[PDB]
Amino acid sequence: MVKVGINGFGRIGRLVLRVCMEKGVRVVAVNDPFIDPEYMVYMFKYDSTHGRYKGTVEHKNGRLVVDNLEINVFQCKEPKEIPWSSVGNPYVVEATGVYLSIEAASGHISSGARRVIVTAPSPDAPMLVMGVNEKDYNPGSMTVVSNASCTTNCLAPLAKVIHERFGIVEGLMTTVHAYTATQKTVDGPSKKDWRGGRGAHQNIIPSSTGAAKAVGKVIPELNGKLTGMAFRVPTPNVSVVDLTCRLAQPASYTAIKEAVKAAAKGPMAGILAYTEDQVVSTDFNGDSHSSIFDAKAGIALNDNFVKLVSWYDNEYGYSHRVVDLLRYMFSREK
Amino acid sequence: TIKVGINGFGRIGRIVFRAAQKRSDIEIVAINDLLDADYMAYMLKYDSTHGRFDGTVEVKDGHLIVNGKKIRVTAERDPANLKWDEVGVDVVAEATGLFLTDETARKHITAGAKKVVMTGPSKDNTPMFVKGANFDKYAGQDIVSNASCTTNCLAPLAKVINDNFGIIEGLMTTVHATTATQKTVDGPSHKDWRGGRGASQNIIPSSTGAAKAVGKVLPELNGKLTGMAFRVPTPNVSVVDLTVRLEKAATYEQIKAAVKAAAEGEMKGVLGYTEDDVVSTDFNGEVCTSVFDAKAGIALNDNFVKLVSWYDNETGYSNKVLDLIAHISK
Amino acid sequence: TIKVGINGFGRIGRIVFRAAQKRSDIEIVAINDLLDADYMAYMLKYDSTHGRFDGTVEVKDGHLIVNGKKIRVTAERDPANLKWDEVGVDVVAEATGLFLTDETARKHITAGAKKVVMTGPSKDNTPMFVKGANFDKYAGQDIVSNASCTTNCLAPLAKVINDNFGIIEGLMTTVHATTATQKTVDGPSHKDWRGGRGASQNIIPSSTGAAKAVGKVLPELNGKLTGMAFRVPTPNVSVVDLTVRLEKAATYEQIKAAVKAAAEGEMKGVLGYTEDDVVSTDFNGEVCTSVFDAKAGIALNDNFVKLVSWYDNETGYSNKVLDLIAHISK
Amino acid sequence: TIKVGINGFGRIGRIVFRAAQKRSDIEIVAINDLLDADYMAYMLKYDSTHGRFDGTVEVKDGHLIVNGKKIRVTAERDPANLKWDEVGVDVVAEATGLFLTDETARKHITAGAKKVVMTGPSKDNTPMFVKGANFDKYAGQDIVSNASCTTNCLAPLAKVINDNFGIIEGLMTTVHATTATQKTVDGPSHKDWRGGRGASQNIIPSSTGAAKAVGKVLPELNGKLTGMAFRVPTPNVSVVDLTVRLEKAATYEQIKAAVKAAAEGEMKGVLGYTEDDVVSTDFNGEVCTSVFDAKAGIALNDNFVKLVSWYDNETGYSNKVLDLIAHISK
Ligand SMILES: NC(=O)c1ccc[n+]([C@@H]2O[C@H](COP(=O)([O-])OP(=O)(O)OC[C@H]3O[C@@H](n4cnc5c(N)ncnc54)[C@H](O)[C@@H]3O)[C@@H](O)[C@H]2O)c1
Ligand SMILES: NC(=O)c1ccc[n+]([C@@H]2O[C@H](COP(=O)([O-])OP(=O)(O)OC[C@H]3O[C@@H](n4cnc5c(N)ncnc54)[C@H](O)[C@@H]3O)[C@@H](O)[C@H]2O)c1
Ligand SMILES: NC(=O)c1ccc[n+]([C@@H]2O[C@H](COP(=O)([O-])OP(=O)(O)OC[C@H]3O[C@@H](n4cnc5c(N)ncnc54)[C@H](O)[C@@H]3O)[C@@H](O)[C@H]2O)c1
Ligand SMILES: NC(=O)c1ccc[n+]([C@@H]2O[C@H](COP(=O)([O-])OP(=O)(O)OC[C@H]3O[C@@H](n4cnc5c(N)ncnc54)[C@H](O)[C@@H]3O)[C@@H](O)[C@H]2O)c1
Ligand SMILES: O=P(O)(O)OC[C@@H](O)CO
Repeated sequence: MVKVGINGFGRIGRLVLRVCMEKGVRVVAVNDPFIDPEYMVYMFKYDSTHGRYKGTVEHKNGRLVVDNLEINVFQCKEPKEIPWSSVGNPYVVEATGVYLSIEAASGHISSGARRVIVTAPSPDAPMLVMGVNEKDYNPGSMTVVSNASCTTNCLAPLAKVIHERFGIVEGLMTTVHAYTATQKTVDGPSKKDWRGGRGAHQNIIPSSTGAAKAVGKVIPELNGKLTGMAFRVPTPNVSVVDLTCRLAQPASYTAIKEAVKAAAKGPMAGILAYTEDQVVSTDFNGDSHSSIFDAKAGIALNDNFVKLVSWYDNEYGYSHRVVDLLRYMFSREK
Repeated sequence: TIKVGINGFGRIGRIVFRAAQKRSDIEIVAINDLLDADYMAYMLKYDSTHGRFDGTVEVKDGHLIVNGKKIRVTAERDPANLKWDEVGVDVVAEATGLFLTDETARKHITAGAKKVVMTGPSKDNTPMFVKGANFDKYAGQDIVSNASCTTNCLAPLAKVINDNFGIIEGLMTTVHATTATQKTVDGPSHKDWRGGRGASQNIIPSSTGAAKAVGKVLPELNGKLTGMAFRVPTPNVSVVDLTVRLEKAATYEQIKAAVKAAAEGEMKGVLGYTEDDVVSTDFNGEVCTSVFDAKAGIALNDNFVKLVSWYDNETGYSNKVLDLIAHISK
Repeated sequence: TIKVGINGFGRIGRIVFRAAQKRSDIEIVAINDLLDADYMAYMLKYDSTHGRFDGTVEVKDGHLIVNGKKIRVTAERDPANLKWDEVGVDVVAEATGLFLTDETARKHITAGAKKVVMTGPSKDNTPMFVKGANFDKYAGQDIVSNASCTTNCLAPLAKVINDNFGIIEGLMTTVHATTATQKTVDGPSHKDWRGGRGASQNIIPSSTGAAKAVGKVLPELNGKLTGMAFRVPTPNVSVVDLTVRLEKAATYEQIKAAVKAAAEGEMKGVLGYTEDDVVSTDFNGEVCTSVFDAKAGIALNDNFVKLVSWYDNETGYSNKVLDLIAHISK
Repeated sequence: TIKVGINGFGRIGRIVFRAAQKRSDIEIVAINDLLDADYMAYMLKYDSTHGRFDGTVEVKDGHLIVNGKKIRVTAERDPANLKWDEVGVDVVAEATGLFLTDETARKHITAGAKKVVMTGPSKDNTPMFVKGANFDKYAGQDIVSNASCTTNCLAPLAKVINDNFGIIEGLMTTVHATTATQKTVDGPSHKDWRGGRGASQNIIPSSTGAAKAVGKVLPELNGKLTGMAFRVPTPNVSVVDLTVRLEKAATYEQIKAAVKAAAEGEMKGVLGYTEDDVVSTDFNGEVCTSVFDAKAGIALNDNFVKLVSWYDNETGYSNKVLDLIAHISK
């Protein structure tokens, strides 16, 4: 009986609502000052990437009505003004990308929210990647948490399995990443990231991440041993991490393959997946896992120097984990 | 030589800039956007569609140096504050998309400019001019509009067909390249819901005034043409598909000859003609606002025909903005 | 159930197969292609456009097993060497693109099958059937064709509009997804020079018979429609743009009324109707062979209108191929 | 003047051809593909990636005329029947992808030519040459290979990195543009299953011996590098992402200094160096086969670093093919 409020009805927020419909998690309210009820219906009902919503979506008396379940629509600019109290004090999924600090996301707590999940890296909020460190959650001290990035949720479960089994002495990551809402259709203005304003569809665009450093936070033994970068490419969704690492203990590519399979089948089922098929990016469009290991795409130079490849639906896998984490948070209420 | 200020250094602003370098009558003295000089230098130097800038570009003391000429860079959100007189600007190319009425465009004159050319359809009765149609009906007005890219493609073709065969009626579709108003992934477009959907994933229906607007530049065709657009996943170059009922019977050879003679004759530089097996990238960098595609079109009979014309929505339109600037300053 | 065999496991063959599994009247028993059993399994399981196969697929021994059922895998270049009877096939879905004449298609009949449906327009006198247009004119012929994806879209709409208002004349444009016949970068296409040009990079003008072929399946419209295509960089879903002159005056509201009545009535599941702000990806997986877009269209007057209808060139056609199989074997 | 004959007029053959126009030391005196000469002209004239051909092309008596220069056109499937000597061809550029062994390529020498340059990595022990790596090692062999576009990016970079700091080991990824071998929609590729998946829709893992092959043109790096590829939906320009362990510790700025020294001196024209915020389209037309991207790279520490370098897989490679032809004639 968790109740969720969603702040920001974008890619993550709309797809979070979808995974919640799919799991019977009650979303009580959505706040977005730039999308009204009528327009929420249209954006939720039709999706270019994930298809039409399978179910019904209407608007009634200023409410979003999804599969006959009424959802309140708010239109407030500031978290502290949103009537979370009027809809039963839910946990808020903070999906705007604008309130990322503990101080910023706490506005939701002022206005009646019980918990906040920031759906992105936070400068100060605790990161919690399911399968890796969700047990670090302290309900007694943390009312605002971060579910990290999509890339971090792909790298971390993989990086955990490999470090525990073989030891990562050092690693350099590249994620070849789909384009997102922050990019532009044709060359345009992006003051804080000049490359990221260049037309998304025409270009391979070198881009920054702190995803590999962030893994050092959620797995503290990997602190200072991973970094990386990104290339944004002309695909609408689904990304892939390319992890190049030195192992402490020598490991054949068969030993590595067996370790990952192990984790996938046992302790990281639903989070880490394993394939040996001749897959491509669209094969994980709509995939719920945080990280799908691609056994055949990788290459070893020797038993201590390997390049590992894992897939992730940066939208839908990441939404699934937001819903996983808030269910996990709710289970821990004292 | 005519001194020009650009307001809005976007796709049109930046391509107008490049084209002005290839002319001697016009010099860009000033540029306004909400961007630093070094960022402007970057956006000028490199273009995903039209390649690297042919020439030199540098920043010095917070101003551009383009082919050795100092361009003033300002960052005013309000056009009235632009001090165009301090740079002695004659005409402002108003290409922000935000100031398309007399009321708003006139702030440039308040700010020291003589005249203003809007790089889009005007949202009031501000007069519109399309080269090949009505440039010569320019009657000294201080604020004008160069219409849309699509009108500039359609008007010249329409005029040639009407003058020779008489358009009883016509409907038009443009299959249009993606632009800056579209979104990379499904996002908000509260003024045009379809236009918020992922540009690169979709064929997206869109409204356009372009065909009615032909009635404004060619009054004889008033009430006789309308249409619509489909935006598609291409970054530049668009195409008009005109379905017309002809008053006078015309073979497709006769229609071809009409356009070809207009192309080489009174509409040279505006209207183009080809019989080659062309696709859209073949007109990337094209200066003509309308290039008739002979092989692509198709007639049902001598009085009902589908005509196709290519246009580079960026380059062609931008050249004609400079043409319109040069005309109103004659 | 009707035992079907598939020749050519390309785009249509594979979508036909997937759609076949949802049907109780039809069972696919064998597929023939130039493909290993393991490779056919791979191609069926994973799909860039339509997602993962909903069902189980295995190669045991083997031996393609789908949803528990054994499928016979052959790699015969010559259709005459297929022995369709040896697995008990009644109808063969001919979907290679290479056997679109009675001569060639009839090799399946000598290889033991009873009838043949071509999944593409017949290149000889072979009769064509389109559902909602002329399925009921089937007179027991043993080799037929299902027309093209584009004809399956336009004919249904054409008939509704002809039946109610009468088409004097129409010109048609299909704005169309890219297909397997196109190239990833500029490559050889000697029978169609434009079609060799970079599929992802270009708006490519393309010639189509589909508007004239409407005359074959609706003889009352012979010589009244022609048209053409623009291929564009989208991997699935196309749209028809029908400009028509009407005998009887008709408001857009009356056009809508008629399209909707037919969609809910005699053309249910063939002809669809929407008033939403739809784009192309919204009809990915669409079963309806023609989905009318009320808001996309436009009228100049009550006798001259532009009508817009969507179709999933892959999915809808594959569904109607299966309908043609069901119908010819009643 | 070295006379050359291009066998295979695909992407490389055509861009090699355009690159030879700007050279004095080389004439393209003949072409062989499987295309009529007029079709060959059309493909030369218009290019989706590189714009319209700079100059005139005509067809008379089944021979291309390019800037007043006659070119012999043939269509011999078998390189044995090519009569290279009836045009005086000194060297033939083998650009079909089919004849990447001595035995197969040697047919050109049998058909009259003196030496051959394969425009791909050899499938046998035909020696490979990469400018800025091992051109000086050439020993007069009548048949050679310019390796691949990726080795042409990787090897010059790796030489400088190894020469200054010592590569213990390195793993490489190339994020690579769509090529001719790929498919526009999910199609057959029994050689390479991932490679048949729709190129516009997917990131496609792909294998390459480009990194291994560096250890052939740089024997000191033999056994020390390997890698792989991801194909992405861009029509041209690729990038190497090399992760190396270094023997000598070096700061990222030290590595920058080293590459910039080489790009300005020893490796001028082969290896380039930028510090601008560049993207793939900024290198459409780049002649340098490796352009270091200073800001893209990243160091974990002094001894472990990810390095980035761009290459126009079409243009840079085509240019060094002419450099290889030139060199072996000296
Ligand atoms: N897209 C991905 O692949 C993905 C994956 C993981 C994490 N994230 C993170 O999730 C966050 C949102 O990303 P997205 O892709 O959904 O972005 P988006 O642009 O699609 O959506 C942002 C939404 O927030 C709304 N909004 C803006 N200001 C608001 C405010 N003041 N109050 C309420 N709503 C407001 C907008 O209307 C918009 O719909 C970001 O921090 C991003 O980094 C995105
Ligand atoms: N791109 C085309 O194919 C095309 C063709 C014909 C007409 N147009 C018209 O030209 C106009 C601009 O279009 P565009 O494609 O260049 O869009 P764009 O987004 O590339 O250009 C808009 C520019 O204006 C700037 N801007 C925004 N507010 C400003 C302010 N108040 N002051 C100064 N600068 C500001 C932005 O930073 C941006 O650089 C529009 O009216 C459009 O309809 C475009
Ligand atoms: N895809 C569409 O949008 C669409 C729509 C309507 C009609 N069609 C028609 O469907 C037919 C097939 O088109 P497609 O789009 O599926 O193309 P496709 O390339 O995907 O299909 C062709 C298939 O046939 C196989 N094949 C080739 N030669 C063969 C041989 N002789 N024996 C057995 N198999 C062989 C190939 O391996 C390939 O898998 C064509 O006639 C086309 O006109 C296609
Ligand atoms: N495309 C690149 O960026 C790139 C870069 C470096 C090297 N290469 C290599 O160069 C070679 C060709 O590459 P491409 O991209 O130009 O491929 P392509 O498909 O564009 O070129 C092949 C051409 O050869 C012709 N051909 C086929 N069989 C022939 C025969 N029997 N006789 C004469 N002509 C024949 C075809 O008509 C076609 O135009 C390949 O080995 C490729 O790996 C390609
Ligand atoms: O660039 P944004 O929009 O934050 O996308 C979030 C995530 O996909 C990686 O950063």
